[PDB]
Amino acid sequence: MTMMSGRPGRVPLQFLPNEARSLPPPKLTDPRLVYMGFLGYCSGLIDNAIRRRPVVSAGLHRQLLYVTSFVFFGYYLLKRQDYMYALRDHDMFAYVKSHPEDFPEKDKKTYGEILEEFHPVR
Amino acid sequence: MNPIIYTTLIMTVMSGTMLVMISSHWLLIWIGFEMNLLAMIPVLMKNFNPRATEAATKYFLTQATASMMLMMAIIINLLYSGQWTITKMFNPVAMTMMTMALAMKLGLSPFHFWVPEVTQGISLQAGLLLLTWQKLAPLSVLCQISQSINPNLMLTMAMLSILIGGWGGLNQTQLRKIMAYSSIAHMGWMTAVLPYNTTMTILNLLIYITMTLAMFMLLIHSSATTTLSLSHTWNKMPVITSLMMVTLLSMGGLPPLSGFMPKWMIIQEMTKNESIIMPTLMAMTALLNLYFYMRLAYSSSLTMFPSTNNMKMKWQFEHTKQMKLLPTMIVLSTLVLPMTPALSSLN
Amino acid sequence: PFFDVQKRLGLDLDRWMTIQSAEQPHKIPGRCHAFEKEWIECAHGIGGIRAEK
Amino acid sequence: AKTLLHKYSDIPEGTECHRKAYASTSIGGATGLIVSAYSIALKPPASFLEGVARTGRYTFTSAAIGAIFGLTSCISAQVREKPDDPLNYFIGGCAGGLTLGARTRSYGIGAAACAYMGLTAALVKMGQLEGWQVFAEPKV
Amino acid sequence: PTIRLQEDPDPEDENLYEKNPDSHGYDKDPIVDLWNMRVVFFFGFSIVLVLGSTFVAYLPDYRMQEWARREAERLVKYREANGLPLMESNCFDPNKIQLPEDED
Amino acid sequence: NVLQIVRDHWVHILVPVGFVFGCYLDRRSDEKLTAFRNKSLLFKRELRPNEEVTWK
Amino acid sequence: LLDLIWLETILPKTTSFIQMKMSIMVSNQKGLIKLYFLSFLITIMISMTLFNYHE
Amino acid sequence: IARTFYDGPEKNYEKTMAILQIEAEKAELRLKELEVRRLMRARGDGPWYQYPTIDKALIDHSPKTTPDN
Amino acid sequence: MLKIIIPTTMLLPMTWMSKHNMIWINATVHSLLISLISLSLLNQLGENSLNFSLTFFSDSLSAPLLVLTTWLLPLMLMASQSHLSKETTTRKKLYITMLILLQLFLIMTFTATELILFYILFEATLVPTLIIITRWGNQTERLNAGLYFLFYTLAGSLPLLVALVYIQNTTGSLNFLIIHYWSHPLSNSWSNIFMWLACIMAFMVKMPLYGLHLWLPKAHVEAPIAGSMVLAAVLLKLGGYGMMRITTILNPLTNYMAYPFLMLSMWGMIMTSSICLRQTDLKSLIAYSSVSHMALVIVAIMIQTPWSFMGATALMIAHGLTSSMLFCLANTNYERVHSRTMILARGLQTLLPLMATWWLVASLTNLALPPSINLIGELFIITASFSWSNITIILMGMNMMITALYSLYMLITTQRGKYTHHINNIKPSFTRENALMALHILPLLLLTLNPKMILGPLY
Ligand SMILES: CCCCCCCCCCCCCCCCCC(=O)OC[C@H](COP(=O)([O-])OCC(O)COP(=O)([O-])OC[C@@H](COC(=O)CCCCCCCCCCCCCCCCC)OC(=O)CCCCCCCCCCCCCCCCC)OC(=O)CCCCCCCCCCCCCCCCC
Ligand SMILES: CCCCCCCCCCCCCCCCCC(=O)OC[C@H](COP(=O)([O-])OCC(O)COP(=O)([O-])OC[C@@H](COC(=O)CCCCCCCCCCCCCCCCC)OC(=O)CCCCCCCCCCCCCCCCC)OC(=O)CCCCCCCCCCCCCCCCC
Ligand SMILES: CCCCCCCCCCCCCCCCC[C@@H](O)O[C@H](CO[C@H](O)CCCCCCCCCCCCCCC)COP(=O)(O)OCC[N+](C)(C)C
Ligand SMILES: CCCCCCCCCCCCCCCCC[C@@H](O)O[C@H](CO[C@H](O)CCCCCCCCCCCCCCC)COP(=O)(O)OCC[N+](C)(C)C
Ligand SMILES: CCCCCCCCCCCCCCCCC[C@@H](O)O[C@H](CO[C@H](O)CCCCCCCCCCCCCCC)COP(=O)(O)OCC[N+](C)(C)C
Ligand SMILES: CCCCCCCCCCCCCCCCC[C@@H](O)O[C@H](CO[C@H](O)CCCCCCCCCCCCCCC)COP(=O)(O)OCC[N+](C)(C)C
Ligand SMILES: CCCCCCCC/C=C\CCCCCCCC(=O)O[C@H](COC(=O)CCCCCCC/C=C/CCCCCCCC)COP(=O)(O)OCCN
Repeated sequence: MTMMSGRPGRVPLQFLPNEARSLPPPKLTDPRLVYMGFLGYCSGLIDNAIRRRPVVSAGLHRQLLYVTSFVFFGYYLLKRQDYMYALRDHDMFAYVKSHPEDFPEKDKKTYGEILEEFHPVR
Repeated sequence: MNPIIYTTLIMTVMSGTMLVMISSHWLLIWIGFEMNLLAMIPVLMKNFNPRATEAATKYFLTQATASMMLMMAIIINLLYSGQWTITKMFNPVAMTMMTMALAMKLGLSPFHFWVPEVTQGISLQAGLLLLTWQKLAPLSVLCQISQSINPNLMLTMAMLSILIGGWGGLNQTQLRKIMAYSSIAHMGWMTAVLPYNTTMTILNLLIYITMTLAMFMLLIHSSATTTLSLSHTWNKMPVITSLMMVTLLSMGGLPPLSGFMPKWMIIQEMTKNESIIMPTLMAMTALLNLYFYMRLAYSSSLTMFPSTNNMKMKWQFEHTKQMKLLPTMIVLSTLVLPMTPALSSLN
Repeated sequence: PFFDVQKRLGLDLDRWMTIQSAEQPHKIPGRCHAFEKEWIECAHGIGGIRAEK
Repeated sequence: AKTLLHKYSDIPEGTECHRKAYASTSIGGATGLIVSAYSIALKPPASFLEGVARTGRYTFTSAAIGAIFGLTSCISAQVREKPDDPLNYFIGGCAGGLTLGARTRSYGIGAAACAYMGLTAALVKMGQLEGWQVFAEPKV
Repeated sequence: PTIRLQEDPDPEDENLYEKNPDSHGYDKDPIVDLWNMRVVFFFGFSIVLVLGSTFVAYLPDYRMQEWARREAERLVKYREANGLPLMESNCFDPNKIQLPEDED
Repeated sequence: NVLQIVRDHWVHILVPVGFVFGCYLDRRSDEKLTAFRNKSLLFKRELRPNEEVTWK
Repeated sequence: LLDLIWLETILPKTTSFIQMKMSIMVSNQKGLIKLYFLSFLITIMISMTLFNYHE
Repeated sequence: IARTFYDGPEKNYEKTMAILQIEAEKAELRLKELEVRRLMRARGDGPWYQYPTIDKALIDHSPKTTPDN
Repeated sequence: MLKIIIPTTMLLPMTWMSKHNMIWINATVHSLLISLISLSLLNQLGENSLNFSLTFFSDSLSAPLLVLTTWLLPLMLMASQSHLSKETTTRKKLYITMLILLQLFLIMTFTATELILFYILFEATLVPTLIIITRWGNQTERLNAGLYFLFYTLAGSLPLLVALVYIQNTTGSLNFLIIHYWSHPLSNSWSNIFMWLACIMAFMVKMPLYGLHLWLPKAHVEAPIAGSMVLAAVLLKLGGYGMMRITTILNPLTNYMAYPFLMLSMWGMIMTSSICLRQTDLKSLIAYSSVSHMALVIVAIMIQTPWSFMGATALMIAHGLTSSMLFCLANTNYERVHSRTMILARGLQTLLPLMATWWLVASLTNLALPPSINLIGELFIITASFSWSNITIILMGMNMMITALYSLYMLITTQRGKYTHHINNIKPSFTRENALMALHILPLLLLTLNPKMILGPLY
């Protein structure tokens, strides 16, 4: 029920191991970052609407801070997420390699020699 | 209550929870639960009245019983292995006792009776605390000892929680009891996936806490605790009722809203472990929660109920106090489904 | 759920009291000190699943 | 216990219908006793003997349902020479539903219980045949 | 009061033709109404209907029906020019198939 | 003359601009799926004396 | 007979009636801790017997 | 119309080939990952599903006031 | 697919930043422009679908549905702006926003490459529709209608979610291309039977299948005019499209799992057509007619032949246009006399002649007069069903008769006879209403000239 908590050589509260730096960072126009910025913009607009201020005009410094905070946090969130998926794939490939008797390569047939069952539609 | 005393008590509640979360020794986890309860009883009675006294009394009795049971489980575990570290329980009987103690602390069915009464008896701020922060400690403990727990007892209590949350919520007109039954059903969802993937438990808990914080803050902003009192908010603050309508649909679990993500993730994980049947029941039963959310949205935002003459005076006054995190909470409660793969950062 | 602040900071807030084979006052041993020392050293670092078998 | 479920399922399907009926009656009686315990706890019966009467009513209804179900399903399986067939469990469950309806003396309850109990029992039989798991183990 | 509530009376609906005898039924403002009529008629009947129907009528033969007809013509010419069957009941070459060897 | 009529009719650029931006993003999406460009057994071809790619 | 009555009766009206009955059964508690606690005892006994004897 | 608004069939053809390769690789990767998770949870020999044991660094290996530990 | 999608999204802030008196003009103009751009998806390769990217693709099944959606949006705007005149600026913008979000969800659902994305968008369409019905619905009964529309739909779609995630766990993918190329037969087992049911029942309840159809008269009658238009024209077709996609992984089980659904659809065809003969409400009659038509589509999809799939596509498109036109025609009279009862206003041909012409043409396409595409679809389905079994002609023949009967009954009751003496507030037809009818009708007639466009992938 806890697959990656017990992995060896894992620092308790890093959020970003040093090994993560071997991975390409997300581009600054990453559509997920753009969506995080859009979330910040919606937060700014709802903020204006709740306090009965003009919705698109009232606080531009405030809306800018909303957008910037969301983009800033989202960048690091994306880094950590991509790093965790890289760990998953690394471990899966290493395990398949070290246990070849569990992942055998069997000879595959062309469809000319596989007998498939035919079911007429009528 | 002096403001400094209130701050000290909130800090003691939070520090008891953090003690439960950072400890490696069963005795320190028990001490964390004790400290949390000690500081939490006064926060329930902050606004003194007989109902708050009764709620704090029922809460204390339930939680202290759970505490005794928890300690007994720890001692039996020590008896069958000279161990104090919280890893995997050694004795099956100790594990049953521990599971039931933590279920009583969480309010899972059949131990669910206390949650609606205590929530109704206290203010909206104390209800917010009780239904968000008071879940972290037992859930973290359950996440640590997850391999040891028996699936049959856990899943029984989880399915009961979902069913009973739906059925009990169907009958309510008080908003605090609606929120409490909602919480019971949500806890059932969180604990159903626990023996399979604790990351799904954590994700469900985070999304539930976000939606519950948003709902409670919207209920405080429009100072309503009944259905008919919330039926007036349209004639003073229409934006609030529209935002509450959308938050209600997200709680229901309807796509493309965020509330749907936890349900979607949990069902998928379960199917991987060859468990088609439990999930089909869980979703078809969450339909009940969706029904009474929809009823509240009908009375509050989609139609207009009659109003009173004295509302005209309220039209002239702005809210004295504004919640800083309410806008962010609404956005995270509704518009976060496209960010689902970010759950990998939780493991 | 379990934030290991002790391991990150190297503190030992409660690890001194978790096992019977760990540094008692005046070197008084536990009744089952050798058996526990052996079981701990046998299962160290192999994980919970392998250690039980 | 689920030892009761095994004493039910250790008997083959279309064989020894009296023993299977006994086992199903035991299961039904246990269920009715638990139901009456919770009912007495959450809604007090105002006197000792009225609690005894409510217990007897609930337990007898449940044991009668179990007896009729097990008897009908085992007998239908052995007469039709058709084990491994959900129709026997459907017939048994519908008979048990009719028993519950005759007990509460309600035609609507009778018909509804016939239908839903029969469908549930047929589904349980299909799950036994195909290997469906209710409380699945954590495989992955 | 023998009443239940303070309520506005249900108003009668207003005829757009009363203040604007040629009102097109789009808006109360006669200018906005006229321009709504004009934009609807131009962008629906002139742009989408006529030009769109023309565009769809002259869509290139990407479905390859002319190509298929010419291909069938080549095949028929070659096949009955050589005395070969027009079509074979086997879609795929039987020499590229390896049936299971024994059938009993 | 054009100040306030721009200020009241500038909304008529949003949808055409979105159309142009969508065409651009479709081209960028095409630029990611070139692993088999001029590599299929049916359409593989010899490049002309001056062309660089068989499709863009 | 079919649209307005029986197709209504079987699927949606039955669902409403059943859920309404179960909601009334579940939510109508008298608020007495004696009764709630008594049930907790019943629950504890059941788990340690039909769940704790099974491993 | 074909010159102004569309392309040749080879572009769509080979884009489809690329799409199909990506999707089929993702499918086989998903199946392989499920199998790897099953094995790592059943055997405990993999990096995944590592449940904590007691740190051997806590043991005190000093004379213990009696010779037999 | 991005070129169609972004402008649709753009429509959102364009309407939120428009002047109070220009919202309808702006939305209508740019909706029509979007419809024109979409028109370019009808160019289809032949052998295979156009795959724009990993996420989106268009088919010959898909292209007709998208064009109908985009074309329906401006018509809904024309139909709405009359009864929404008294509304505040913010609420009018909210209504238009609901319609735009609905269009956006619909376009994405039809073009999503994989089933989980299709499921999410197919379910997301529920929220704007429910809000439209329950907030702008005229009657008290709208709240009940909303609940019926929601719950019937979710009770079908949640088992589909479970089935889909299970299928991706066992197969490794839900991408439709991989699903098609790696298809393997479904064995005959209880597990596979319930997988079939969980894959089929959501689309069955969307169609709707007879007996699970009770939500539709409620929801279609209690909705505002644009809600009814989109519910009949497009939202019913989600079930047909999804079924046509999903039945590729269900063979050969469909051979006998289809029997009860075929029986229900044929007999309920007869049943709903007969119901239309004794109906006192005029919207109720159009709703049940939609049910009868979709029963025919269900039969066509269940028998799984190329001719039946072609007929199903043609009938879906033709029904979408005709049913929307009939709802708009009924709404004009309702706007006049503020009642839905069919015998209240009579002899309207004497007072409104051009609207009577629109009524006649809509009634003629509803009964599938040759060579309209309604008859093309119906005839193709009837031929495929005849091949399936020669006895289907009796049921098919009976249905054709009852449809002619109630169509001409509606026409005769509302347009002919003498006018009710008391009603004196029947004003001349507005240019808006006549243009709305023409914009429904001209496209249908134009489609007869080029039948292959609406035929589908099998063609
Ligand atoms: C490590 C964890 C383990 C933890 C657990 C371990 C526990 C061990 C300790 C036990 C030793 C005793 C210690 C002292 C406890 C303090 C008692 C107390 O203070 O009472 C206060 C309490 C209230 O005090 P009060 O307010 O002053 O008095 C008001 C009147 O009492 C009421 O006023 P009224 O007259 O107006 O009300 C009517 C009357 C009405 O009372 C009734 O209606 C009861 C009549 C039902 C009769 C049952 C039918 C008989 C047949 C069943 C047999 C089953 C097998 C048969 C098989 C098939 C048969 C052919 O009373 C009630 O309604 C109250 C309900 C109380 C019923 C007893 C509670 C037990 C659970 C509920 C089950 C109900 C029976 C269903 C059957 C369940 C299975 C047996 O007193 C009582 O209610 C009863 C007296 C208590 C004496 C007996 C208590 C011992 C039972 C403890 C648990 C048993 C063992 C558990 C499992 C064992 C396996 C390991
Ligand atoms: C999707 C497209 C459309 C589909 C949807 C639409 C269709 C679906 C639903 C439509 C209606 C079906 C609902 C079933 C009826 C519900 C009963 C009810 O509501 O009770 C509440 C209602 C409330 O009553 P209450 O408040 O408790 O007490 C006051 C009573 O009113 C006071 O009552 P009372 O004192 O005046 O008399 C009551 C008493 C006596 O009742 C009377 O007084 C008059 C006698 C009535 C009985 C009629 C028997 C003689 C005629 C039967 C002909 C053979 C059957 C057809 C076979 C054709 C062969 C080719 O009743 C009995 O004890 C009857 C005893 C047993 C006879 C009926 C049971 C046999 C079941 C049939 C098995 C068929 C298997 C399949 C065959 C395969 C070949 C196709 O109870 C009644 O009043 C109804 C009593 C009559 C019920 C029996 C009639 C049922 C007819 C067949 C039902 C089976 C269809 C469902 C199939 C699924 C099964 C798994
Ligand atoms: C509704 C959306 C949910 C919102 C959630 C709140 C977001 C704001 C919270 C503030 C962010 C700061 C938190 C972390 C900062 C540094 C701390 C870091 O070191 O923590 C690490 C861990 O990192 C954090 O866990 C990651 C937090 C990221 C949460 C967001 C994911 C939401 C899922 C998808 C929804 C998309 C959300 C969009 C963002 C607004 C420690 O790792 P470890 O001690 O070994 O693990 C402890 C738990 N174990 C052992 C049981 C595994
Ligand atoms: C009121 C006064 C009435 C009296 C006046 C009457 C005036 C005369 C009216 C009768 C005109 C008859 C015209 C007959 C058709 C002639 C042209 C026809 O053949 O074009 C067809 C083509 O018609 C178009 O395909 C129609 C396409 C559909 C138009 C759609 C409009 C835009 C969409 C609007 C929304 C749609 C929503 C639903 C979408 C599914 C078929 O062409 P085809 O035989 O091949 O051409 C061969 C040579 N080509 C191919 C090179 C051209
Ligand atoms: C010659 C006269 C008789 C025959 C008439 C022929 C009818 C044809 C005219 C109909 C217009 C066709 C509808 C437009 C659909 C096409 C949309 C899209 O596919 O086109 C894009 C191209 O953009 C085009 O410009 C389409 C824009 C059309 C917009 C129509 C707006 C018309 C509104 C009229 C307003 C007039 C003034 C208003 C006064 C108030 C393609 O993107 P692209 O990335 O290239 O793709 C790569 C292909 N390459 C390689 C060939 C380049
Ligand atoms: C109102 C509109 C609602 C929507 C309509 C829903 C329609 C659902 C109906 C499903 C169609 C058929 C389901 C399964 C196909 C065959 C069913 C069964 O009766 O056939 C025999 C099955 O034998 C028996 O009949 C067993 C089933 C009997 C138990 C089921 C209870 C049926 C009672 C009717 C209840 C109504 C259900 C719908 C609720 C609304 C075949 O014999 P056998 O070859 O051995 O089994 C084939 C399966 N194998 C291969 C795995 C062995
Ligand atoms: C608005 C009304 C709509 C109502 C729709 C209800 C019917 C939906 C279809 C059935 C729903 C549940 C199907 C389960 C989802 C499919 C998952 C699957 O295929 O897994 C099966 C599992 O199959 C099941 O477990 C299904 C059993 C049924 C459990 C829930 C019963 C609910 C009622 C069933 C009958 C109703 C269905 C038709 C009703 C239509 C609506 C009237 C096989 O997997 P394994 O467990 O690994 O087996 C092989 C390895 N040993």
